[PDB]
Amino acid sequence: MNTVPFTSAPIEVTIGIDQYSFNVKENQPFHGIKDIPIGHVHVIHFQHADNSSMRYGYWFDCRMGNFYIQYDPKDGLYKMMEERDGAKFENIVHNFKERQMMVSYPKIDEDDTWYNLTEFVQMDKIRKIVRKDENQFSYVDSSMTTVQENELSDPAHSLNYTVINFKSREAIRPGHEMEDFLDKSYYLNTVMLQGIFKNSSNYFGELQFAFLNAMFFGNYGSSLQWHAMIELICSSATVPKHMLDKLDEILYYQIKTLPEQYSDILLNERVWNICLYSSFQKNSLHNTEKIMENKYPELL
Amino acid sequence: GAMNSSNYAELFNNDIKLFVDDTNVYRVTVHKTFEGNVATKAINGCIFTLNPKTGHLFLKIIHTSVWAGQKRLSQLAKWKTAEEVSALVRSLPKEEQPKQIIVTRKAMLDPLEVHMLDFPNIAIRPTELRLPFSAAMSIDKLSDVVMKATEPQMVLFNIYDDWLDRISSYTAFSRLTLLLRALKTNEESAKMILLSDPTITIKSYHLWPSFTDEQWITIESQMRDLILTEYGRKYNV
Ligand SMILES: CCCNC(=O)c1csc(Br)c1
Repeated sequence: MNTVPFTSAPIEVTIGIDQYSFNVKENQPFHGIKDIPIGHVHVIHFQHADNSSMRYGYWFDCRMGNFYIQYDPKDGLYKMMEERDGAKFENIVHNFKERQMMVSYPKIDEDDTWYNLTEFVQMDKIRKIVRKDENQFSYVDSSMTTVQENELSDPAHSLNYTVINFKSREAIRPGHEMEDFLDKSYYLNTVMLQGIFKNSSNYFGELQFAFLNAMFFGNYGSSLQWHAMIELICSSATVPKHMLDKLDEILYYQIKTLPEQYSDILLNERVWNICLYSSFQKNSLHNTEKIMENKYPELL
Repeated sequence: GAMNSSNYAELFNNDIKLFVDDTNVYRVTVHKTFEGNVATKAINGCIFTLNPKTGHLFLKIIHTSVWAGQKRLSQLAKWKTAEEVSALVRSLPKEEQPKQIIVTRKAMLDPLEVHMLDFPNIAIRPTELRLPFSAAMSIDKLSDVVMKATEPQMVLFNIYDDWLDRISSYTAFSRLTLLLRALKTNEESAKMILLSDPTITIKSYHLWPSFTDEQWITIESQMRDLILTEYGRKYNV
């Protein structure tokens, strides 16, 4: 189990760690988060009490280094930093654990939620979508735009998701215009899976990461990306059976975890109704359709 | 975006544009089978592609063989239309290609957009005008060439005949749409109006009769009466 210590908490802030969150009061004696499960990526995220504008946060994997949070009063935010001195970090953390100034990552032992949300997500791929190569962790916030959004404006601060566009030359073979537009199996299986992503695990990793950025930060272009990657599978007549089975599990846990009160903005009525009721795969997503219908029947 | 009454003069400016109407591409008769079931038999169709400024009509005849062995023909019909319009544009010299294509039904937008991805600089637009181009098959010479075709074929017409020698393209389009609206609302009466007087003939190289200016005014008035009428007979007013 690993630890993300904090220098202090000078401003009142709601702190998220994966799907958990807690409130820290201004100058409260808070020095970090302990017992973080190894083996998974994680996200530590923030919403200031004085400005709910700009949720922001850091994707990290504790196997890749010793990270800590230090508030910056010039830039006005909690920054994730890396400690190179391993012995100073051990000495610094032990002191905080002895004085019991840390919150424990509160995982229930039955609970596979976080694994199920991040199964295919890898830090190395995160770092290719979020380009800032001098750091081992990745900063995301509510306002960052995607490469595709900038095409429709600071390129350094962008989310470089894989561009999916159903009315594009990449998606449509000359002379198969109708075939490829109404059955996107070519675009999914040949262009995206074999050509760009290489395998379905990398495809599902980006899909899961886009969902989590949409949910934790309200990042609008992430939500677009998540719905596009769902729709590309559902709009293909020919999808390997194992991918469909896994997609159903993936979406099921995403719908299960979504805050009930955010469904209106994070779920696209058109995509979901199309996917569950009109698409080639309308009959292939049993778990997802069942939870969608029992939890958000208004949307449908 | 969409085309409506507020930007009506855009049609007659000097940017090349084409209207595309697909309402006569897939045409059927419905009939009973020996077993008392119902079946369709297709008949020949046409794409109506019109330059509203010049009158040039690119009439692509759709022979029934194109449907043989195909499923979901009303959906295929929209994509066949888009394929044929795209082939037409590509056949035209660059300086003759349209800058906009306006479709008369919104269901043609995605089929045409996909077929024209190679032409990112051609705008594909809908319209809010209820244009009567479906009545094109009530023009005898157009219906005649469609029904006689034994193979796919493209036939070029000027739907304004020689009118542009005497009137603007705005007035010529207004005349065309009035004529076609009448033919759509009551074909027999419209056709009677156009041909009652045997001394006004249709030249071999024209579609409509050779009316003088004064005679077009009488004709146009008669077509309005018919349209207001039928609108009464319809709504009892
Ligand atoms: C200039 C940064 C000084 N603070 C540290 O090096 C440090 C390492 S773990 C924690 Br908590 C703080």
